[PDB]
Amino acid sequence: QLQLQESGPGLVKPSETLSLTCTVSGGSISRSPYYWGWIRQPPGKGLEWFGSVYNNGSTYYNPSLKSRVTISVDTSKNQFSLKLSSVTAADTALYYCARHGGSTGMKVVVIAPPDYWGQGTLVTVSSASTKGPSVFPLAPSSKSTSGGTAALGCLVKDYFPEPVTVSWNSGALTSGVHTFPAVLQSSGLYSLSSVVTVPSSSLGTQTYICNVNHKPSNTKVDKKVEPKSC
Amino acid sequence: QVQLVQSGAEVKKPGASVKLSCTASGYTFTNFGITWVRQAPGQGLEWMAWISVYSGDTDYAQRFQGRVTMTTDTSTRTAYMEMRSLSFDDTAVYYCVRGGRDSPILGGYWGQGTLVTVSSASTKGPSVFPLAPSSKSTSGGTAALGCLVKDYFPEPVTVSWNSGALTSGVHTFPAVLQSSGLYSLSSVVTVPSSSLGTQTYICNVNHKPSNTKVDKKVEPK
Amino acid sequence: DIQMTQSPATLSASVGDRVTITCRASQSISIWLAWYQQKPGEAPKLLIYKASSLQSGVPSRFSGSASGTKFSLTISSLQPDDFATFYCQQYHSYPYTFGQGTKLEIKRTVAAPSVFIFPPSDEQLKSGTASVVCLLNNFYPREAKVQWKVDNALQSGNSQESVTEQDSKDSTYSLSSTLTLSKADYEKHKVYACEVTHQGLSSPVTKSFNRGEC
Amino acid sequence: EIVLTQSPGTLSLSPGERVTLSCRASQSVRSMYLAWYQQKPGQAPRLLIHGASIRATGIPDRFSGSGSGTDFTLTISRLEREDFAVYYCHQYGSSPLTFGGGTKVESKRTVAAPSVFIFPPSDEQLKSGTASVVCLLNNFYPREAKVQWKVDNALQSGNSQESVTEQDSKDSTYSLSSTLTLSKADYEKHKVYACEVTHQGLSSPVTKSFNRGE
Amino acid sequence: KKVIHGCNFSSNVSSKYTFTDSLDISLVDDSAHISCNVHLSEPKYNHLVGLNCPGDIIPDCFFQVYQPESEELEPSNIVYLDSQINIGDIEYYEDAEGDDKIKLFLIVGSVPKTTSFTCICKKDKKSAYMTVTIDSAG
Ligand SMILES: *[C@@H]1O[C@H](CO)[C@@H](O)[C@H](O)[C@H]1NC(C)=O
Repeated sequence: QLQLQESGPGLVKPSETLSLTCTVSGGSISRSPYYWGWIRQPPGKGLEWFGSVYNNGSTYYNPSLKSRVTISVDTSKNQFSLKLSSVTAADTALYYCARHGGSTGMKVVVIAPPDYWGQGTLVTVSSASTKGPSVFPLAPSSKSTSGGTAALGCLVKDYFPEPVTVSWNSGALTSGVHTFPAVLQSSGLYSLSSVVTVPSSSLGTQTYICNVNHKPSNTKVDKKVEPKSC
Repeated sequence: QVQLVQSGAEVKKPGASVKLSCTASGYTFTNFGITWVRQAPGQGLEWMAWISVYSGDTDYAQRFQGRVTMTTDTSTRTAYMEMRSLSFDDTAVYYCVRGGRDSPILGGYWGQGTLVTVSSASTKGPSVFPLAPSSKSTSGGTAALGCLVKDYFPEPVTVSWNSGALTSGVHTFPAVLQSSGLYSLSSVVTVPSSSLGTQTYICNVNHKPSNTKVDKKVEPK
Repeated sequence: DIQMTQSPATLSASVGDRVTITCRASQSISIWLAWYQQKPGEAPKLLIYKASSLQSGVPSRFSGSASGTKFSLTISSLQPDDFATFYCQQYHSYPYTFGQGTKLEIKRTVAAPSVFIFPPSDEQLKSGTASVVCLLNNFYPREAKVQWKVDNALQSGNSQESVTEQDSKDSTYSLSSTLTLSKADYEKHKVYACEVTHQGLSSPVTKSFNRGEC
Repeated sequence: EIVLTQSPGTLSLSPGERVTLSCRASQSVRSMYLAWYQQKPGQAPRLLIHGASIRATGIPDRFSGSGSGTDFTLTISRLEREDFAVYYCHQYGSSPLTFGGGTKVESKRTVAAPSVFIFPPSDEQLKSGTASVVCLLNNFYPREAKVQWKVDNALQSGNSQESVTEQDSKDSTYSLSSTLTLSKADYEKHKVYACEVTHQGLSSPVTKSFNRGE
Repeated sequence: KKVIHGCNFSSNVSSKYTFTDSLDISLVDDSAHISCNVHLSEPKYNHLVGLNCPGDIIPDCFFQVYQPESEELEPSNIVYLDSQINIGDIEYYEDAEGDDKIKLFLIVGSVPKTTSFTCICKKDKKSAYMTVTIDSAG
């Protein structure tokens, strides 16, 4: 029941320092012989290891990062942290914290692959400002119906930076949901839609609500989608 | 990549000697031993001998003591096993395996094996006799026919049917060794009884050791 | 650094196929090679460690093998929920290094899209903007053409498309096309038509509506 | 000498089933110095396990070894078709090095009686002075089969040889060829040449016969 | 307590021995492996070298050990410790405290050539490698 949970802002300006924290629960860092590391994944590309820290505070860095990475550990909070200095647009990426082993050549060391991962946090490097989304319904109608099936959804428009999360009925409705990749509009603001197909017969009896969260803006919107009788 | 490559197949007369070689790569030859295992046709694995390339110590299974000897050439990373006074029960595949440096052990680094065949026979091409489909080789709606590949030496022969166009239902059997020292093999195929008067069937027998190629037509009755 | 050469970059296969992904290291990593499966929107998940040991709970159709420096990941019979990007990683020494990734594509039968259209909401019109959404649901293959006509005038430069990753159950795609106009432009036209071409349709289809009728 | 006994000699199962092979030593093997090997026809043995329980490099997870003292076990949790082979145990704790006699792991199917065909000698062979009579047992299971030659209802002995194919990869059956070799003079002396076959698929021993010249 | 220059992979400290290097193998998961490395460097030795393993010991240490190699350790890597250190007077000792198995040897005097060797502690699905390097004078 070890769990890793990243935290930290989603937006950083170029030349600034990116800061993230990983909170460990279900076990103690100070009692562990493992190492606590960071791995990143720029959008649409592979995985790169940034570095790790032991519970003593000893650190180990990827030399290809040219000393831009600093890692710290706080055993009294069961946390460890990442600082990446002077970021550029190339540092926009998904950042993971993970538990893993050390390096062959160390005297007494656990050799292990990253097994427990955080969920990943997206950090966007840009000079643009945060903007919360507008949530609009995609109401079901005869023009979104086929057989005993009706499609509905929500349009999540004009937000920055990524990401937003969309659930339906607070997670109770998951089957048939399609939450599309966001598209960068001409305005520099993102837009996406999340749709779901449900039984047509349920449209008068079951309420359908999209739950939209944009953490960079601290916005939470619940939009009930009203069916149309036409 | 640890690798042991053994010398090619050998045919030897009874009473003669054979020298088998095993060439190593991908590791320090002089830090390990070489272990020899033999497998007689259709039988299990039998430990035979061991040599330490590091020290020159050896060990032999009691059955092969004095008759079998070993030596190496370290500049070519080759280990040798010499067998004297070969008899007919020395016919077997002989494997070299990377061994322990200090005592007889083997592991998972095997050579591909060297077959030694002890025989008083000499190279001879086969005679190909038909196994003609008759009423005594029908089982309902299908018929069996084949070719008897008799009295050849050494192995192998290859058999195809209609120059490779007929593959389904073909069984080419392992050869058996007659008391004469020559091999004989059967290759059969099951085909529809409907096709006997209409379809032609030819076995293509190739004995490359004697450069014998025989195409034999097998007709009914 | 130890470099990991993973092959192939993309892999296309049908359900029930045997697939093999290889990874070669630039020097000895012993057997400290891990295989990860990354499904969409998820962190990479550890499948195999020490080159050949399965992580607890991994299906038996997954297996790994080695050959000194050449490592293999084999799925003995592909299933639809195997869709993911697979990564190898050496954990022998720092810095950790990953393979380039293998993106696994599932081939399946043709499936026509369900085509639905959504007029802009009244709330969006109040803010001064009109977005029209065309939905293509659960089709295969990915290639699909979606055009917009407004009062029979073909549109250009005012629509954007987005497509989902292959579904983990039926391996289909879905697509959404959004036509965006100002409120003023929207209210000057009547017919809003989404034009859809797909291999699964016997003829290109129109899904349309008249502004304000519903 | 440490004698290793593997029982049984043959195990039969289908893909997906669990395999358990046994190796019993005449005395305890020192320090679990026991190895398991796999061998397929025409190939060198392949190391699967050493130290009783250490999986060799590049061997898939589904193979595991266990045991100590005089009793050791090789387990295949879910057998795959490529696993049908002969398996040898091996001890290297005491000299001389020894091997078990082997266990054949074989594909199981429903019992199939052999199709029995008999071929009299050819006219071309008889001109040479020898007569070979061939009897074919085709596509049967299991492999255990007995062939008896009867010349004029006189059981023959010492003048026939047989050979068996490896198990067919498609239908898991075997076939057997048995040649009876006589002088030509001895062949003309007699009339009825019979091949008597006993097999589990046959309720009664079956005889296929011909009359010389008919 | 006797001082053992070596690796203690068990959860309990011995009432008889203290080990220089320790990693509780019960603290790591099945996907983990332990590497424990000991380096002796003296002109002449008078040292106890050994291992405390809560599982199986591979190979028959310290009568036999593995000679290290850039390949995966295999049966043909087994050597006699006598031959590996190349001194004739090695005393071997074994002990047991619960399911912990203790194997030791004593090395006295100088070593003609710097050498290393490995012994394995396998606990169920987890493995821990102990590698000792012993220097010659200089
Ligand atoms: C913890 O830090 C110390 C330095 O104070 C270092 O010598 C030691 O190796 C570290 N522990 C590890 C890497 O396990």
